[PDB]
Amino acid sequence: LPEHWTDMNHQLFCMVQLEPGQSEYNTIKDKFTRTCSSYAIEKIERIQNAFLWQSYQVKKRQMDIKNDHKNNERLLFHGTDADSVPYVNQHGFNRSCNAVSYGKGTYFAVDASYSAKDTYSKPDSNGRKHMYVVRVLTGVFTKGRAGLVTPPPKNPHNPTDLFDSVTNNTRSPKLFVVFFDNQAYPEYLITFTA
Amino acid sequence: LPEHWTDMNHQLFCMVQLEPGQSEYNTIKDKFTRTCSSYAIEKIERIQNAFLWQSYQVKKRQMDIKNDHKNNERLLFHGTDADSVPYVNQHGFNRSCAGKNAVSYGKGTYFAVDASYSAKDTYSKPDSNGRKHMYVVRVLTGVFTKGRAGLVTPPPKNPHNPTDLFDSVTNNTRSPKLFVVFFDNQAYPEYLITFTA
Ligand SMILES: O=c1[nH]c2sccc2c2cc(OCc3ccccc3)ccc12
Repeated sequence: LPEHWTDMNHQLFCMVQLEPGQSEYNTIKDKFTRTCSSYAIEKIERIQNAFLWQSYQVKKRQMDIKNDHKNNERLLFHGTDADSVPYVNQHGFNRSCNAVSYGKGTYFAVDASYSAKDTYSKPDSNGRKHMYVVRVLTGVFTKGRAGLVTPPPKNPHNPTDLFDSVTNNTRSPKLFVVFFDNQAYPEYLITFTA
Repeated sequence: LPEHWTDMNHQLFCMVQLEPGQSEYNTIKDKFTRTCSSYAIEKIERIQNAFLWQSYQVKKRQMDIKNDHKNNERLLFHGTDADSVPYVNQHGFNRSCAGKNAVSYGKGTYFAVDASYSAKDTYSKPDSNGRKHMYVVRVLTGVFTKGRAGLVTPPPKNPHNPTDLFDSVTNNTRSPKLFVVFFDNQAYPEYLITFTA
């Protein structure tokens, strides 16, 4: 379990509210304010989910072997409604749970501004919006299309050797879709208002 | 990786043909023939998939920690069409690819207690050469309840704690004959049985 996690008194799940003005809070706030400087941040929480982390780190080590090194990880955004936050904190992102034009997977945005749309980060009865900062194993990617249930093969002659993720645009991606459970770790939860 | 496996010389995947007369072949043949005595086995292959094994064993250790000294794993059957065998061997069981079962207890991957269920042509579709295909699968059934057709995840154990889930669902808790799982890496395809009429 990572150094920068704080002690969990022998528990396997906790949400840790970050201290404003310290290096970690500042780093996550800056990633958000790059595109959402007009929004008000109420708090940022570190998600310490030992089991999700374990499963994710196994998939990362596999993808690092499969892709023969390569930086396979990106930090992306995911807006969610308040009613889904408890499920995501405990279980992560589930493709079985908006437009799915690039495939039937879980969608992650490059820009917080995209995830900040009310269609994704639905304001709750108090006006509070929720967005995750997510470690995503995007790996080697290709353009997606409607109706994919997995990424396409890297070569149709070997139909089981797949891309890791798909995107809207390979040259200048703004969203990524992953189709498997172990490929996204929700690292921080931002609670904010318009 | 398990010490019983063949040396794969740094490779991540192999199918190993078992020999009749070995305990390993004979136990699977007996488990199959208990309910499929009218069919004949062509061959039994051990599936050695390092990455699927690693991810499955992590989920088993997690369920063993979470559950109270429960036997979380059952050895179950899953009938497949020939076209799906290469994908399952490499990538396991994807709920997003699953057919609607004739009796639905949820939108997940189905596994049978009895080989006779998986041996139905609806599940183990005979290929162009009359070969039928069935996996023998380690499944993390964990703590289970009777399923229902609307489910896309297992139900909560307690309605006032919606995130604390059953591990799987079944058709009948007192006499389970099928299990449904809703997550990746909850089922490891261990053997492939090729068989004919
Ligand atoms: O942050 C997100 N949260 C959620 S919750 C349910 C969906 C999303 C989501 C979807 C996103 O792309 C969708 C799309 C598809 C085709 C063309 C343009 C856009 C992008 C981001 C999100």
